[PDB]
Amino acid sequence: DEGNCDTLKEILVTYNCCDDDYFNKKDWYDFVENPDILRVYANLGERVRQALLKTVQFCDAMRNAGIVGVLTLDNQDLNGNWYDFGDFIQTTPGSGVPVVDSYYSLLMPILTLTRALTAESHVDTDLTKPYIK
Amino acid sequence: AGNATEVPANSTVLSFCAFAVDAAKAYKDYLASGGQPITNCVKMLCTHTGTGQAITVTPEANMDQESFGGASCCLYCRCHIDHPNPKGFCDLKGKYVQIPTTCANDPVGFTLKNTVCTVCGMWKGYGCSCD
Amino acid sequence: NNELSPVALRQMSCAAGTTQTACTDDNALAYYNTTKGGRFVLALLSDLQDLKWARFPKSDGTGTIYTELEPPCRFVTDTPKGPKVKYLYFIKGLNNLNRGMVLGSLAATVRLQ
Amino acid sequence: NVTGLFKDCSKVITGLHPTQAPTHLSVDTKFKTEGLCVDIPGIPKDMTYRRLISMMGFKMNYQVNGYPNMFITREEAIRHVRAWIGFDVEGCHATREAVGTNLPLQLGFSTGVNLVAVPTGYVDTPNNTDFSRVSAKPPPGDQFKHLIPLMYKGLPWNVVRIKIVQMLSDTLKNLSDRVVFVLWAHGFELTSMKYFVKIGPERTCCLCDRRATCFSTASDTYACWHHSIGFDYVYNPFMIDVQQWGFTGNLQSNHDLYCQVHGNAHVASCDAIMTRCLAVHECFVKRVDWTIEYPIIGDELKINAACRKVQHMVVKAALLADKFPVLHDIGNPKAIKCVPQADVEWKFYDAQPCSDKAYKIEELFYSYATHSDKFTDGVCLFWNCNVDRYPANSIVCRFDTRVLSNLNLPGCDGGSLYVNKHAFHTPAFDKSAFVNLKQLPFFYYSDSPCESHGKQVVSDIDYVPLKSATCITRCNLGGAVCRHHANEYRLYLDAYNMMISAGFSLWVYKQFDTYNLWNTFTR
Amino acid sequence: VMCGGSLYVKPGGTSSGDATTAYANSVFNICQAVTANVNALLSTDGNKIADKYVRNLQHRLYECLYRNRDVDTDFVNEFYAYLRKHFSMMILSDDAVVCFNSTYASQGLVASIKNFKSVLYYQNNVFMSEAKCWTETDLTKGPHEFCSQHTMLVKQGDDYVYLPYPDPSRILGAGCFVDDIVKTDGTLMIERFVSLAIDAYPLTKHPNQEYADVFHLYLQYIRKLHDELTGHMLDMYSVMLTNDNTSRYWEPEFYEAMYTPHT
Ligand SMILES: [Mg+2]
Ligand SMILES: [Mg+2]
Ligand SMILES: [Zn+2]
Ligand SMILES: [Zn+2]
Ligand SMILES: [Zn+2]
Repeated sequence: DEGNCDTLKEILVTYNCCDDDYFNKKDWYDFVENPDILRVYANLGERVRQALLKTVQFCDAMRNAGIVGVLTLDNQDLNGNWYDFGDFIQTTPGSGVPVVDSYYSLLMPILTLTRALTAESHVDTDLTKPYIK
Repeated sequence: AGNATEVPANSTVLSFCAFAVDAAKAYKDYLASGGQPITNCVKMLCTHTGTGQAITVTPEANMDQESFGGASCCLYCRCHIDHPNPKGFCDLKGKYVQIPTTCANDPVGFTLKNTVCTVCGMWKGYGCSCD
Repeated sequence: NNELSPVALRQMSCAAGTTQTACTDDNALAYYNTTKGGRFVLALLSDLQDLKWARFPKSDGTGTIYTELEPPCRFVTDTPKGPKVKYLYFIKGLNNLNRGMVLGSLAATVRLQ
Repeated sequence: NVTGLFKDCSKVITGLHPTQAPTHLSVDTKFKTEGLCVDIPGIPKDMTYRRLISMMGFKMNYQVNGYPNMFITREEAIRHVRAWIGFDVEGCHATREAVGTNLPLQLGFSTGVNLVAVPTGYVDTPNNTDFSRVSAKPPPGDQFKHLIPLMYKGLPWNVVRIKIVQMLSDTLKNLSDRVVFVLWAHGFELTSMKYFVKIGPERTCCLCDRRATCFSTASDTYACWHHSIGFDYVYNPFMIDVQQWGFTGNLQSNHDLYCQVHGNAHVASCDAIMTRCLAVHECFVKRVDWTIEYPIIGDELKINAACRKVQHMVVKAALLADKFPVLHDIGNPKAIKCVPQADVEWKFYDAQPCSDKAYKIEELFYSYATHSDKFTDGVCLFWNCNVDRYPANSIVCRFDTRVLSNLNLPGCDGGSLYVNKHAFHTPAFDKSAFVNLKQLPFFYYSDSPCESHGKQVVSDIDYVPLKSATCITRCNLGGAVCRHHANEYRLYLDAYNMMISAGFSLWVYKQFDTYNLWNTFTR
Repeated sequence: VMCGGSLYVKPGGTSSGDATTAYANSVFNICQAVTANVNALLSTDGNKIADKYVRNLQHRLYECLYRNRDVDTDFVNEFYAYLRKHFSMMILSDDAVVCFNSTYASQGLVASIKNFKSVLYYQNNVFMSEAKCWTETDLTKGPHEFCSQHTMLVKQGDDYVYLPYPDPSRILGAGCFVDDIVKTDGTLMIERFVSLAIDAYPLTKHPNQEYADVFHLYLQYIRKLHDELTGHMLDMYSVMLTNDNTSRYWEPEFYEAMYTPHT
């Protein structure tokens, strides 16, 4: 809601997507008007990708160490590092089932809105290298 | 709130001259048809000694002329209309004006008609060194 | 934050005078809190100079109330006929709350200079 | 004493230095020594002060020889209908840098137009006065809440005055050569008319000859209604005070008496329309005068001649069709026979019997409530009379009030005010009146000889090929011409169409039929 | 797509000319409405909910959305019934009108405009500006505009019925500007004026005044056309028509018949 989108503004200016003076360019948030907002949003793709990779690593370790617990969104800083094992439980090692339903299901739209997987098209997922032929 | 400003003996004149298109000729026709001239002007107090030059910074009368509050003589400044000076303000707002005590009953009429000679600085006819 | 007087004080004309009998006829302007126990009046508004008594019949109309009055309040409301002096009469012995309420109603209702 | 005219509204308390104070009452009092003024050099003249000057209570009733009156009497207004336009204004109060005066905000006219203007007022400066924009707020009245959003939708004033001149110009260019404003709360409207009015001696247009009613400040030139583009001042309006005419409470309750049409959608044009509706009632719903005249604007005399022709023809045809014993005329103030020769008994009635011919013109105010069972002999004839439901025998001709044209002007209450010569006011139109009758179907009856050359009968009268089935004028069989009859039929058809397009509707008793006219024809 | 004279590649979105546009648009519309209601109900705090049944609904809705895996017919049924009681909709293709509880909406138990804005943002990639979403409180005068018609509540016969009325500038424009130079000459084409008047009728009941004058102007025009046509016919050849039955076109009951429920 453009009346109080302040936290969003803070995230964007913090992670060097755009810089503050941009937000006075009225209609900055519109889509039909000002299509540069697409690039501005796209600048978060790399960080969103790192989050997913780290979630996979955690799910690996969690199955290996025999732990059961539901994964949620609000237990992950914007660097991927998890925390807050509030109600995880125990089982024999190598037999723990992490639950990742709500996580992915809610996260989904952001993946295409921010063009997350755009790294995959490079020579080796390395934003500096050229495109695969 | 505010402060009252005009006495009821001026309403017709002021209205009929604030709606007109030629305020000067309107006022002249008003007088010329049996009208009562404008009359709560501010009246000064001085020595009746100094230059005859009416337009002045400080009341400077002679034994004959009579000092008046300038701004309260410019009809334009009085009805709250715009001035015909091409640019762009009345001059009598700020000064004092001195009118021959004879005609100095109607100040606005005199201010409209007569003018100061640029040389002698006095009214053309009351008096003028020029010729 | 805190609002002072969500207010329902309508207006009446009634009787008033300088003494209990000098209360003649229709010349008073009463503000009345019509409470639970009958129409309770608070302030009186007139152009008459000063009046020591108002006279209004009871809620059942039996007796006409003998209510001594404040020294009138001085102020100059305006109408198309220019300035207009009026006098506001408080029933002596009124808390600050009812004063404030009556003043709010009147001042928001009627224009002054 | 004092007045409220030019009453200052600034909040500062100190008076003015005499050399910049417009009057002897608006000076400060340190200089006031025994009604006189003395300059005290210990204090200098200010060089920045901005005092708003209220502009109410104007009071204009002068007598100069070159200038025309602005408030006109009742008769001079009755004469100049066609030119009436309502007027109402809404206000707003000044807020911060001044208080105690109102500024015009929304303007409304009899036409359904509503203009909004940014609040502006007349401010002073140490050098001159000034027309600038000032802050304001709506009245605290609750019903005035429909004014809160309007305070940010205004227009600069010059746009507004140009629009006003243009609206008036294309409302009135084909009717009058002036404008008279009808108004109620006279004072505030006169106050508002400072913004776009200018008065002065009578003048004639440039590049046109009619009286001039526009002024341009830039070029300094006048104009009529037609040639007025880019001009922004009305030059000589006229006015009228309806409430002056002896009325009591607000115009809402007064109007509410008669007209149940004009509701009150909360604007200003609504008040304008109500005011004009009331003014029309007060002067016209009475009986029609015959001494008042009006110029023709225009083409009217054709409509009149057409009405003559159609009346003559229709009445002659009805008589020769049914042969009524007695002709109960109604609503005719001048006992003049429409068809000139008719053996039928010919009455005359009226609710206004003249002096002479009163013996002929019996007093009679018809109403179906009562006289329904009285004239059950012969047939009536309601030419342009206006009653309630007509008796089942009649030949009514009633002006429909729904048509549009520049001749009939809106009146009260739903009935409109036709204006040809002497203004006729007709009540609203409805169908319940004609519940006994049926629309007269077109026809054309003739009865005379034919062309000539032949001047006998079958068959030596000149025929041309007109094939129409309704010109009932034996001689006629399909070639049906006898020239005379043919071009006469053309003329009468044109006239009938013009009449019935002007607004008039016809009706006849249900018994009518055309064939019996043919039956008459067989000789 | 064969735009111009060359072939391009259409990226996505409908092609508003296929065999089933209006219906698929209706389906998509209902989808967005339901999605907004779901987001509204799920994004509200639970403890603030007063009614026990509604906390049961929200709780089990989160269940059936994420915890469950396959359908549960009874939940779908009772939720659909809930929506039919506190959201009632009227859908033509992408053009909706909603009659909804107001206090529920205020509390956040159904969807208001803000929810639609958010949903369109993240699921349609557009920003719905609030200058185009009307709102109405008093149910007499009806929906502010639907299918580009306005509604007015008029007393007809002996009861109070609703009527639709167009936008007058539209009818006048349609009258003045045509698209072929034989659609000009009113003489040949009086039929389209009849159709236009049929569309313009309900203006007559408007409290304004220019509005009714629109309809009456159209009627008088039709009369003028018929008169000049008979004139022309009599002129070029001499015949006069035998019978017309056209007089019913310039008289205002033939038109009002259309809005009287008995056919
Ligand atoms: Mg109103
Ligand atoms: Mg008003
Ligand atoms: Zn000046
Ligand atoms: Zn000189
Ligand atoms: Zn002209």
